[PDB]
Amino acid sequence: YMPIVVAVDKKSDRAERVLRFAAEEARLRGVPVYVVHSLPGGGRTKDEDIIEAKETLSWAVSIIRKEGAEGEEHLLVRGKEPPDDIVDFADEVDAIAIVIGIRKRSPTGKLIFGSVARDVILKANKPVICIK
Amino acid sequence: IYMPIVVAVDKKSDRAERVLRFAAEEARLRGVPVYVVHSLPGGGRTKDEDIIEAKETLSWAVSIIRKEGAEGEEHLLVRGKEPPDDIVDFADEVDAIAIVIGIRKRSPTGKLIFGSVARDVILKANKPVICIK
Ligand SMILES: [Cl-]
Ligand SMILES: [Cl-]
Ligand SMILES: [Cl-]
Ligand SMILES: [Cl-]
Ligand SMILES: [Cl-]
Ligand SMILES: [Cl-]
Repeated sequence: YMPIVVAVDKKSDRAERVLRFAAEEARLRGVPVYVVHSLPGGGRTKDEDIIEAKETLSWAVSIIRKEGAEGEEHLLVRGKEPPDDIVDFADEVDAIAIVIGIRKRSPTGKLIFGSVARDVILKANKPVICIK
Repeated sequence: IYMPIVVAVDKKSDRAERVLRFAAEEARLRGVPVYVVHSLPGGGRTKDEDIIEAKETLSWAVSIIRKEGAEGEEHLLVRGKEPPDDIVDFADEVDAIAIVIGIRKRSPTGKLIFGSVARDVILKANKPVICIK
């Protein structure tokens, strides 16, 4: 099956909304959700970083299942930056779509993407679903 | 009674077709109609042929939606707004499930770009935005 890939940074109200939408897509299409979080994996990647990531993924998959979809955790430590990691993973598993959270920001004489969201949306070779 | 799928289309194009096909599939799965939108400002700068082309694009787009087995409606927006604000406000007004929009992906010089309308729709929207290449 071609999964829904959902990228989560941390546990947050936004992440929950992202996961709920991803679960709905998966339920409708009859495919599992692969929940991903990316770390580089060098000397800079600390114990607590990995702890938090594992907790986030465990929580995320529980949300997917509660919303009536099948979910799997995929921690990625592949020596890549997160956007490239997410995009490459999505291609590797032949994802139907990537689901990501975006910060809802009002304009301040300028209106900008976070570097991670920007690069996921633009570099992906799959549909990208952006949730606030 | 229903929360529609909103699809923003610029012109008749291969990209627009892919956008519409994805939107139709979302609509078929959810059992909701597709509202196809195109935005113009509507002052003296907006010429008659601009409006004609936009109406033709919407008519074409709805035919694609129906061919893909979904219910579609045309919604031309001439409301004195910039396209991104217009699309985002429309989606809120109709309580859309999601906005589906096309992304330009590459510039003539191979730069990774959204396209100015899609970029601002993605950032400004309150609704989920589905980005199709
Ligand atoms: Cl998030
Ligand atoms: Cl279901
Ligand atoms: Cl388009
Ligand atoms: Cl129809
Ligand atoms: Cl851009
Ligand atoms: Cl553009």
